[PDB]
Amino acid sequence: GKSELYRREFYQPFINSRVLELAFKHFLGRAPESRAEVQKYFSIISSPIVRGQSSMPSGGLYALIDALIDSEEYTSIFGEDTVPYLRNLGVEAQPSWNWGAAYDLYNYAAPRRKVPQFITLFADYTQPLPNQHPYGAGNDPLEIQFGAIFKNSTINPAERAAPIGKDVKRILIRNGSPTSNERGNPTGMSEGA
Amino acid sequence: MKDAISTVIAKYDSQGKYFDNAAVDQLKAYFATGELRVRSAAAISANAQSIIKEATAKALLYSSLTRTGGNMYYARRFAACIRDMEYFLRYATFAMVAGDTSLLDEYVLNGLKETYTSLGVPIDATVKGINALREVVASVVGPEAAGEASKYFDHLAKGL
Amino acid sequence: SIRGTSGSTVARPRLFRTVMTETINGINAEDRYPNSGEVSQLDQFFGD
Amino acid sequence: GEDVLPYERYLTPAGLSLRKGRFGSSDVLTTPGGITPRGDAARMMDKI
Amino acid sequence: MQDAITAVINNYDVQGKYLDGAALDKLKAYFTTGAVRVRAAAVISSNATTIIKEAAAKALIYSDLTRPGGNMYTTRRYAACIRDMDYFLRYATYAMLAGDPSILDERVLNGLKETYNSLGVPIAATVGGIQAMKEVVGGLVGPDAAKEASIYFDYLSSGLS
Amino acid sequence: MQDAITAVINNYDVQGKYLDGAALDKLKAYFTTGAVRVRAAAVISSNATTIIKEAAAKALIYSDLTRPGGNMYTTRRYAACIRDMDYFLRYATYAMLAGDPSILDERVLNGLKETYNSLGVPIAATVGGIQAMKEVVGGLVGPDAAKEASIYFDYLSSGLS
Amino acid sequence: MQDAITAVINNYDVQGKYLDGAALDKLKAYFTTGAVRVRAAAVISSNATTIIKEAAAKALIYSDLTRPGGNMYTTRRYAACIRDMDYFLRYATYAMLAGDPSILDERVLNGLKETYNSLGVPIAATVGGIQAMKEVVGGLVGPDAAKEASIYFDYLSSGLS
Amino acid sequence: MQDAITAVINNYDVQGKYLDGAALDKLKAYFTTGAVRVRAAAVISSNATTIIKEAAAKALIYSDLTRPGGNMYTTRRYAACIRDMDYFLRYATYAMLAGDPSILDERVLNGLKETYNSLGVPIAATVGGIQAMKEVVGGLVGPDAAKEASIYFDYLSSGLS
Amino acid sequence: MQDAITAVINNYDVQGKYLDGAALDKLKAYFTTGAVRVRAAAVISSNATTIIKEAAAKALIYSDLTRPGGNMYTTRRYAACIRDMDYFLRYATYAMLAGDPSILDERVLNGLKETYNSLGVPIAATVGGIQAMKEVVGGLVGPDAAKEASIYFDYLSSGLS
Amino acid sequence: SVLTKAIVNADAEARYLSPGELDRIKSFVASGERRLRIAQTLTEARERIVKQAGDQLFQKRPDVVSPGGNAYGEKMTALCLRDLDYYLRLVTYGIVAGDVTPIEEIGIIGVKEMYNSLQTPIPAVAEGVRAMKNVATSLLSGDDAAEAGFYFDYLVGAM
Amino acid sequence: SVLTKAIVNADAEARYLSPGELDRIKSFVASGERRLRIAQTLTEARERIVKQAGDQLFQKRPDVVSPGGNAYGEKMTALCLRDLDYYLRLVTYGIVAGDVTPIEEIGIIGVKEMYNSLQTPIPAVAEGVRAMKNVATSLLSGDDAAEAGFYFDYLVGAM
Ligand SMILES: *[C@H](C)[C@H]1/C(=C/c2[nH]c(/C=C3N=C(/C=C4\NC(=O)C(CC)=C4C)C(C)=C\3CCC(=O)O)c(CCC(=O)O)c2C)NC(=O)[C@@H]1C
Ligand SMILES: *[C@H](C)[C@H]1/C(=C/c2[nH]c(/C=C3N=C(/C=C4\NC(=O)C(CC)=C4C)C(C)=C\3CCC(=O)O)c(CCC(=O)O)c2C)NC(=O)[C@@H]1C
Ligand SMILES: *[C@H](C)[C@H]1/C(=C/c2[nH]c(/C=C3N=C(/C=C4\NC(=O)C(CC)=C4C)C(C)=C\3CCC(=O)O)c(CCC(=O)O)c2C)NC(=O)[C@@H]1C
Ligand SMILES: *[C@H](C)[C@H]1/C(=C/c2[nH]c(/C=C3N=C(/C=C4\NC(=O)C(CC)=C4C)C(C)=C\3CCC(=O)O)c(CCC(=O)O)c2C)NC(=O)[C@@H]1C
Ligand SMILES: *[C@H](C)[C@H]1/C(=C/c2[nH]c(/C=C3N=C(/C=C4\NC(=O)C(CC)=C4C)C(C)=C\3CCC(=O)O)c(CCC(=O)O)c2C)NC(=O)[C@@H]1C
Ligand SMILES: *[C@H](C)[C@H]1/C(=C/c2[nH]c(/C=C3N=C(/C=C4\NC(=O)C(CC)=C4C)C(C)=C\3CCC(=O)O)c(CCC(=O)O)c2C)NC(=O)[C@@H]1C
Ligand SMILES: *[C@H](C)[C@H]1/C(=C/c2[nH]c(/C=C3N=C(/C=C4\NC(=O)C(CC)=C4C)C(C)=C\3CCC(=O)O)c(CCC(=O)O)c2C)NC(=O)[C@@H]1C
Ligand SMILES: *[C@H](C)[C@H]1/C(=C/c2[nH]c(/C=C3N=C(/C=C4\NC(=O)C(CC)=C4C)C(C)=C\3CCC(=O)O)c(CCC(=O)O)c2C)NC(=O)[C@@H]1C
Ligand SMILES: *[C@H](C)[C@H]1/C(=C/c2[nH]c(/C=C3N=C(/C=C4\NC(=O)C(CC)=C4C)C(C)=C\3CCC(=O)O)c(CCC(=O)O)c2C)NC(=O)[C@@H]1C
Ligand SMILES: *[C@H](C)[C@H]1/C(=C/c2[nH]c(/C=C3N=C(/C=C4\NC(=O)C(CC)=C4C)C(C)=C\3CCC(=O)O)c(CCC(=O)O)c2C)NC(=O)[C@@H]1C
Ligand SMILES: CCC1=C(C)/C(=C/C2=NC(=C\c3[nH]c(/C=C4\NC(=O)[C@H](C)[C@H]4CC)c(C)c3CCC(=O)O)/C(CCC(=O)O)=C2C)NC1=O
Repeated sequence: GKSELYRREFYQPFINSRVLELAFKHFLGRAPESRAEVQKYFSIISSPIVRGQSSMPSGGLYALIDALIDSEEYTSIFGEDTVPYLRNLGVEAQPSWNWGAAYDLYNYAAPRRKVPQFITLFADYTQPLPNQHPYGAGNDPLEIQFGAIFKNSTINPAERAAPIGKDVKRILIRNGSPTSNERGNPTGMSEGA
Repeated sequence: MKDAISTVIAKYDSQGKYFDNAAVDQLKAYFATGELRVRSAAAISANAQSIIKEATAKALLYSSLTRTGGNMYYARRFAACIRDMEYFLRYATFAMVAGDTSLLDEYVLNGLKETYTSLGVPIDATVKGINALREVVASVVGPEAAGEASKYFDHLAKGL
Repeated sequence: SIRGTSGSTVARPRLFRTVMTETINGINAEDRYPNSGEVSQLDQFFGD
Repeated sequence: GEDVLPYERYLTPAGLSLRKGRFGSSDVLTTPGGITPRGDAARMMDKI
Repeated sequence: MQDAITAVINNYDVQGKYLDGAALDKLKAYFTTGAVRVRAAAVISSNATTIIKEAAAKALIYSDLTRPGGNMYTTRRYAACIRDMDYFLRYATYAMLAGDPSILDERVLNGLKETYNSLGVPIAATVGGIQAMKEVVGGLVGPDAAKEASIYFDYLSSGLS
Repeated sequence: MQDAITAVINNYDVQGKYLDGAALDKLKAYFTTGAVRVRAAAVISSNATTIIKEAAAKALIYSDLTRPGGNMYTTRRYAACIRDMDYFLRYATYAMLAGDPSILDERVLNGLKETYNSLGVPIAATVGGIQAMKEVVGGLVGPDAAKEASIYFDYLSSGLS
Repeated sequence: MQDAITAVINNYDVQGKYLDGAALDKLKAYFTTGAVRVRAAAVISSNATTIIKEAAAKALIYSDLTRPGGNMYTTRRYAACIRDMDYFLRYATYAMLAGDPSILDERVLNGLKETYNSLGVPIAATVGGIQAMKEVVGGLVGPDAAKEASIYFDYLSSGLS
Repeated sequence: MQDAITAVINNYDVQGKYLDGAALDKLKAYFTTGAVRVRAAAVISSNATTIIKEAAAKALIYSDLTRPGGNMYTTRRYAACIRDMDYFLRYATYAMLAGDPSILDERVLNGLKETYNSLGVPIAATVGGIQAMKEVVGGLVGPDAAKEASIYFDYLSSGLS
Repeated sequence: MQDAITAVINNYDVQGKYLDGAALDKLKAYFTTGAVRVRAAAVISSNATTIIKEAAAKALIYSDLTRPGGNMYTTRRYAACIRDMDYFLRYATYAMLAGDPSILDERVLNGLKETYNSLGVPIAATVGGIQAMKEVVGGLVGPDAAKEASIYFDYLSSGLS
Repeated sequence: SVLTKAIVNADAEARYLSPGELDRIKSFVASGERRLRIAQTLTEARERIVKQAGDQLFQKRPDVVSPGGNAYGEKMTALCLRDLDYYLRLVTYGIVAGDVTPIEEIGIIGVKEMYNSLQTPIPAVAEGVRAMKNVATSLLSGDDAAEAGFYFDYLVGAM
Repeated sequence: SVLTKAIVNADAEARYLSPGELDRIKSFVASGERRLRIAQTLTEARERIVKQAGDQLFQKRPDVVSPGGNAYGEKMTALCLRDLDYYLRLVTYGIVAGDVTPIEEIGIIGVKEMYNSLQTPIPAVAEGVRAMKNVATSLLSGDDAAEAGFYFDYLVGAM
């Protein structure tokens, strides 16, 4: 983890929130399971190091890696002898609240997605539902003069799904005078430009 | 998590309000109920194993699921379903104490339909099993605390 | 319902171990081509 | 209505941020009834 | 959206169960509350303009917001803010009749934070306005109605914050 | 979309190379398969309604899905599911004629997973239905055609899962 | 993953049926092929490095890919491509022993398309390489083994394309 | 990440071209700017705490955000916001030394918008803070350095918005 | 969009200040420059086709881009690239008349980077083309006009990069 | 339900609920208790209603329960009766709601498409619903029957 | 709150709540009514507590309200008093909760960082809280004061 090889392969190409999620998967075999843990770890990697006498660079991302190996959950399950293994459907049960995300984290395509998946999911549960096409974030075209530019699922995975019923209505911003908007007044389009 | 005391607090801090009598009333209410909720929880813990078994019998058992080509079929599958019924009970009890529904959905409801659809588990059956747990629980609990205990069960049912 | 969905993943668990699978799964974890010994173990399994 | 040709009536929040957001928000997002020291020091120099 | 009557129906429909006495009792409970709710709604509709006026006077106006450089400065922005206030009031009234908070989630609450952030509208001030409306509404509706009315107003406030 | 013939052409065009014998051989291979494919397509079109019916019977109906609380419960949902099934069949037929999987990616496969996740439609069950359609189709088309037909069905299944 | 034997068993288990003789015959067929499969697997393992070398020579090298600005340009990329080739070979061998294509779907085929698209690896060239490996493998294994080996190679190719 | 020197090298490497005088001139240009950049970086590091303080005073503090129900309300959130500000400053300094915007894209910019939207952090306010930091930084660094510093700050702002 | 005159007005309006001499001076500065700008705009419009031709000749054509496998290979892509070039020229002319860069941000610059990345259009080459157009434009407009014209071209270039 | 319908119309108009609309809501809440009783009656008689209606339908349409016909065979006949039961449950839901909307979303949208895939004849299904109405009417008191009839008629109209 | 803490420990252990844990919950619910009164008292006296504490603090530390000092000026002095008010509100929340956790999340995490950016001296803030405690203690009865003191002490310890 501290090695030069481990960064640049991981860490250097990701944003810090994504690095802590991959570092979960490979060091502990689980996905990150809650909002409070992805916060504790985000503060470790974020925190400027206390100056360390050991030439081995102090904390930083190294702190992240320490905190994981030094964790009781780590040491207990793996022990000192075992190499970490991926816990999975067969072993250790596997929780429901992170299921979809975790199974994506376990696949080898995981390092291809660059947007953080765990922080978005946690706290998307606490928030009201987003401003997006019902059928998905990818279904909204980019808004530019000419051209239809969508995000493609394969070329870089960044899916955001949200459950939006038949009844839900999008909030749209009027291009024009705000009081023209037809939600608050039905006759607003038949008004002066 | 969030429980009835801390819920009232949390609504007040976002407004920046000190605690009002209106808030103090909601808090009093919890404290009145609380004493028997503690009693009802102990009843449910003791009889839990029995409660599950009765519930399974009423709905899950003697269903298509038990027959081969159903989820209940096999000892392995049967065991899993029981674990799930035990899950639903602990949480509902945890929810009964505290008195806030949210503990439920953070720990149970969030993601459940997605796992179940992935595993192939039938959602409707689980809902039936939960409703069964509710009736058994109510009898053990007794009538006054039953209204309380039924709420958390119903939340779980509509969540699924 | 929930505010957010992580999504659904088609996952299949293993009902019963089989000798066929058990040998393969060891090979994959090793990331090695079929070892000399197991090859002999497999064909007796095929004949028997 | 048979004589106007269609025009762009509405747009989504993300579309709106694309056009206007470069350079972000100018303003301090003032609130009612807030103690703020903003503008005080300038007013003192204008007086002097 | 959903209402109390439909909520009961939907729960039974997923079970596939015919309506039963226990279900009927829940429906009956709603029906008793209904008369009060209808009276409250009529009060709110008649006094809607005033409710908004009073609430704005309490929080929004005579403030930095209305002064130049404030979000509610300029006629266009002022008019928008009072339009938003009206929305909140109308939806809360709908919710109170329904007896369910779902409509608020489906129409008002969904994507509001994001919209406001792009617009640069201040959320905390808006929440303040909603709370002010609640207080005014509470008076007009009277105590029994006020409790029911308050929950929907609080729901909106919690969503936005 | 793209087909086999155009795929070869496009690969050569990016190279700027004139068509060569090796390229011609690939084209020739397609031409032999072509006649079989045309016959298969006509069979599928005529039996499309039945294919869907049989596949539903094999997997979707007489199941928890159709029972109350299941995804395909209610007429509206049932109708949606069979509409989706028809889509998959039509596109697979197109792909089989084309000899290329690309159309499936461009039309069906792109964004389907995300759509389904938002809807709460179960992917595994859908995959099951696709596999069922394949089996029914295999019978009607006959063995030579079946091999060709199967790959496109499998492609759809892999994409969804 | 799944194997041929287990696939038959599972189908029967859902029916609840004891194994039919016809089903037994299919299992019996597999058991005879298994001896030949084991011999083929040993051949492939011993000649794996050469198989990859020959296939690369046939398709990948002396090409734009290897030339600067090509996907397989630079030592790092070249090494990656041959590593991928080895994966395909190893998994196809596993599939041949198993008698089932499922392992390919579960490990190799799942997420490959997405990985490749992000990387900008060309799928058609990769498919070409797989086909080349198949041809080389066919020679070494001998005719009876070749037919069995070919189906898994073709399965990989169809998945990628 | 990439730097100006490496960017030139990489462009030549894809072409396969040996380094040429025109390329050398770009490298030479960077080398002259380098000394200024190093001085600017040292200034920023020493005054980092103050820069953040001043910028917060200009935009964030004394606002709805800090008031209850605002995003930066509560100590925990306040601390988070200033931590984010520090990140932006540190990365901009890195970019200025490098002479390339790429590091900002690779670490800061990628996925931040989505994260913020889920969190409900207001992007426009954050952008405002970045712009404020730029202004403060401009003063300290001095004019020659300021132009260089400004581009990276603007790059961050454009990415977020 | 916004123009220099309106920009001054807007800045004063948020302050609530009446127009003052310092503000007047900025307005006066614009008015003097105005006549030159109008002449420059007419020159550009008349020579637009040639400007694009010359710039393409300098950077785009006789290059790998135009050669097979290059982004601007095929008539369709070539036509698209020159259409984009025309857009940049027209918008820069608009900006020069306006005396404000805002229109570029609102129409051209927003989402362009993302669009280009999805398309696989090379940003650096595009930037090169813009710079080439600037040089050609500079000649035609003459020195006084050139300085004004250059800033908008540079603004576009910085946005893209 | 009535209330949902009223709210929806108001929201489209972007207005508060009209006094007239409010009055209708008031009337509905008063009617509800009576409606609950009507629904309860049908629920108790449900098993017999379905059975009687089924027999009538099969007499009216021999073809449906014939080797060619969809209904033919025990499995198929059970499914046909199950469908009749479903529609009755929907009708009860409608009576308590005071609107056809609950009925409509569960049963009447996509019904044509579903039955066409099944190959079940839609007119025969309609006859079955008509048959159920007649049985239900007999058990209900006259005024109660009229209320129930409206919902039954809607179903018949929809298919 | 006490209850949340107990539930969380149980969930970690994956067990139903222990009898001992249940007993502590029982004790807490009995204590709650007394706690509510203590909180109510402080809320009513809030305005005076803040005022008195402020004066004491400013006497103890002339410097903070001096041209060099952070607190100096009307605007700044108001903000300093607002901060004191915030901490008092947090203390009341704590008393009803029976735990410092509510206090801790809102006020004690990141407090150092926030004040360091502001440049406010942390020790002065602590003195203000101590001052508030003394005022609060006087109004409260002795036993009530002891309960309140614990929460006040925690705040002082945290800063
Ligand atoms: C009683 C002396 C005799 C008897 C009858 C019997 N069985 C059950 C219940 C179950 N039996 C099973 C069956 C199996 N599942 C497996 O995985 C295997 C191993 C291959 C078997 C045989 C199971 C799972 C149950 C429980 C639920 C179910 O009905 O499927 C009962 C009733 C108990 C109950 O309801 O839990 C009875 C009376 N079995 C014998 O062999 C005895 C001679
Ligand atoms: C004077 C001829 C008339 C008059 C005026 C009057 N106005 C108010 C209060 C406000 N007026 C405004 C108006 C503006 N704000 C803007 O943004 C613009 C455009 C730039 C305008 C014109 C505002 C915002 C207010 C609200 C209060 C505030 O200052 O925030 C009042 C008193 C408030 C009240 O009505 O109670 C008055 C009296 N009154 C007359 O009768 C004259 C004809
Ligand atoms: C009033 C208390 C605050 C305020 C409001 C304000 N809002 C806008 C603009 C919009 N408000 C909305 C909001 C909604 N539309 C919906 O559909 C819903 C749910 C039913 C809501 C709540 C929208 C979308 C707009 C913008 C576009 C449009 O209206 O069509 C403004 C105007 C901002 C501008 O410049 O356009 C204002 C000022 N601002 C305050 O300061 C108050 C605190
Ligand atoms: C009886 C009046 C007629 C008839 C009925 C019939 N139906 C089926 C099969 C199905 N019918 C349904 C219908 C529904 N599902 C719903 O969710 C609802 C609304 C709540 C309805 C109305 C469904 C889903 C099925 C499929 C089986 C299943 O659910 O698992 C059959 C059998 C069709 C077959 O051949 O498989 C029959 C016979 N047939 C007639 O002709 C009668 C007039
Ligand atoms: C010369 C010192 C020795 C030698 C050379 C040799 N090389 C090849 C074939 C290839 N060489 C490369 C190497 C590179 N590609 C890169 O991207 C880089 C880094 C920039 C290098 C160094 C490649 C890719 C090939 C494959 C063919 C191709 O270019 O497409 C051969 C040909 C032999 C063969 O193809 O098997 C030879 C002879 N070999 C010696 O004997 C010398 C000691
Ligand atoms: C070779 C035939 C073609 C080719 C290959 C190529 N692949 C990569 C990089 C990766 N390939 C994979 C794929 C897999 N990982 C797995 O686990 C499996 C299934 C068992 C596969 C097939 C992965 C994950 C990577 C990235 C990891 C890594 O470090 O390699 C490259 C390098 C691309 C780059 O620029 O990084 C290449 C070149 N490309 C060709 O040109 C051939 C047609
Ligand atoms: C300050 C100018 C504004 C602000 C900031 C703010 N951010 C958070 C929380 C988080 N910020 C991040 C973002 C990053 N992840 C990365 O990888 C990088 C680049 C290296 C950044 C900047 C993350 C991951 C979080 C979540 C972590 C956590 O929850 O502790 C908050 C707190 C929000 C919350 O609900 O906790 C805040 C306040 N918001 C404002 O109001 C300012 C305009
Ligand atoms: C010959 C019959 C006529 C003629 C030709 C001519 N062409 C150019 C320059 C270019 N020609 C092309 C055309 C194409 N590029 C494509 O992608 C396609 C389709 C595949 C075509 C047909 C291009 C791109 C160029 C630009 C330069 C380049 O090749 O990169 C010229 C020179 C133009 C100049 O003035 O520089 C000429 C002369 N000219 C005639 O008059 C003949 C009748
Ligand atoms: C020319 C110097 C370079 C070049 C350009 C190029 N562009 C495209 C395709 C598109 N260009 C755009 C761009 C815009 N859309 C907008 O709304 C704006 C602002 C007004 C711009 C500038 C779009 C959206 C497209 C796609 C849709 C369309 O073309 O109508 C291409 C063709 C790509 C394709 O596959 O179609 C090209 C070639 N390419 C180069 O290599 C030059 C450096
Ligand atoms: C008074 C005892 C000391 C003092 C206070 C002081 N504070 C500020 C400014 C702020 N203080 C806060 C604090 C809080 N916000 C929170 O969310 C919480 C927890 C609920 C607290 C305690 C904040 C946010 C600010 C920033 C300004 C704002 O309100 O937006 C100041 C002035 C800041 C300045 O330096 O200009 C002062 C003076 N200063 C002392 O010296 C006293 C000992
Ligand atoms: C704390 C909240 C929570 C829940 C609820 C949960 C559910 C849950 N149910 C699971 C499995 C399972 N769940 C069931 C359950 C049932 N099948 C039926 O038909 C019945 C109706 C039903 C129960 C009565 C079965 C059968 C499995 C095994 C999957 C299979 O192989 O079919 C699994 C997979 C874990 C494993 O078995 O290793 C999870 C995650 N996990 C959690 O963390």
